[PDB]
Amino acid sequence: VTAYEEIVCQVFAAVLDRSDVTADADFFALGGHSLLSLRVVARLRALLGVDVGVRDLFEAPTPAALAARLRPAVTRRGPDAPPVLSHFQRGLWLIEQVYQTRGAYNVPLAVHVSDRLDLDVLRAAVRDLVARHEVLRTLVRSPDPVLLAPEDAAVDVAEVQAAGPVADLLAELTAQPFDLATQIPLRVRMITGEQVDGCVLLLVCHHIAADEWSFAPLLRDLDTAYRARAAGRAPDWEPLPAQYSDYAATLHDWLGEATDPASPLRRQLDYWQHALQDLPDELDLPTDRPRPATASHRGGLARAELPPELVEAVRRLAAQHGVTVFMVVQAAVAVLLHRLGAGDDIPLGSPVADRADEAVHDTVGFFLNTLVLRVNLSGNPTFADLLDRVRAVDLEAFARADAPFDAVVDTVKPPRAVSRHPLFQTMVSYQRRPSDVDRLFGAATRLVEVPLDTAKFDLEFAFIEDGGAHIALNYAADLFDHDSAEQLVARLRTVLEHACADPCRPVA
Repeated sequence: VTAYEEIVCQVFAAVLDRSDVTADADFFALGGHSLLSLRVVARLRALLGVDVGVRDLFEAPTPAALAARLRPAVTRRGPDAPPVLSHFQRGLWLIEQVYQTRGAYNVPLAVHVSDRLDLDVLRAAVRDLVARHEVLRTLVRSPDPVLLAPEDAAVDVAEVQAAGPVADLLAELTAQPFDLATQIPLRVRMITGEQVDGCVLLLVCHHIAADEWSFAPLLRDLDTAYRARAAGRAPDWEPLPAQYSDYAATLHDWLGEATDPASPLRRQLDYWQHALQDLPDELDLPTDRPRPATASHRGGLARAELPPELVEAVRRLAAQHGVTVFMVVQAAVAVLLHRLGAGDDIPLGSPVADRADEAVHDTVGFFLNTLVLRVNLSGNPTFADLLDRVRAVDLEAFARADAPFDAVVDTVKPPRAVSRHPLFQTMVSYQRRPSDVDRLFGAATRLVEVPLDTAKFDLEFAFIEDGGAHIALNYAADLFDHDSAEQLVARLRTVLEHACADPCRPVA
């Protein structure tokens, strides 16, 4: 869970009075010592409500380490070990089989590059990337993993010439489906054209092989392999501390079986069964059309730019109430739907990354569980009151983040409908794009956002830091017109504006 990491950072930075704290910054290197250690432990005790001590600080002086301190370490299995599908990957494979997603779970990463890359060097570099990360050459067959050896994994790398505008082309290449029984879950396109200075490099991953936290290692490693291959040599790499299958086997073994009352799995599922009791089938939201018989997963994206002024105010509001920025955005989305008539009980899906282990904290794979964060707005709370409720709900949730969402759906046994995502139809996420990707491949580079043509849910609000920030509302076109979505995302910024200005007013 990344929210512990970010709260620890928030606390280091306040007590050391330093704006430069990062997940890997040593408390003592930053100018901390025994005396100041007591102020960190105090503040963490009040915020996280968990028994933290100077012990934990001493043993774990980096926010990442400290966060993970709050289950066996991943063990690198042998060279002859077979691949293991995590249950996260089984859930992704399942949603595709049962709900027919048509590209919606393809994840794009597009980089503008000031030079036209060399396609044969690029192809060599993508083979190295795939050779290094086993998840990128694991097929899935009706569900059984099949690990291609590096020799048999035919990477898909090609140049595409843009006649029409580039951004719509990006969204098109992104939506093209994978057949995971026969194709590796990675597609690479270099887009060139008379309207394109250099090229745009598009990586498309099937979600089964990559979450958004994989962008940094993907680009790091591709850049390394590209520059080595352009000099005629293999990249100089120390093997990965763990392959995704290593993580999956460790996670499966620690979770145990749902029939074992002392297993983490059954214990977490019992929590969720009580926590999701009497859940609404769906929120009463303002759609333009009724929910159709089958979901098309067609969608659009409405962006709400945020003035750096508001970005800074939101950060301050979060720090002053001891919450993460994500919890502010989640509170505000709950308010927004509340004001639209959804009621007092707002279930919001939210992805949580299981990347605490240092062996996988920075590696390519899918590590996101999906949690239902049940926000209660009863009794005319102020926004500050709501931030306290949200913090309490989230921390309770983050402590049971390992029960796979499909097992929670099975435990809760909600009314099902192929056109409606179960247990929640609105998701809230906070995302941070990679830093230091401005001079990749020996060129000048910048990430380019891809305008999605698909959607996963009724609504997905994402607070996206570029690494300034913006809000992206990915909406189901079946349900909403684009202008209705532009209005919703504008109204979310208004809720945030008002919350920074006066958090003490009621949310009604």
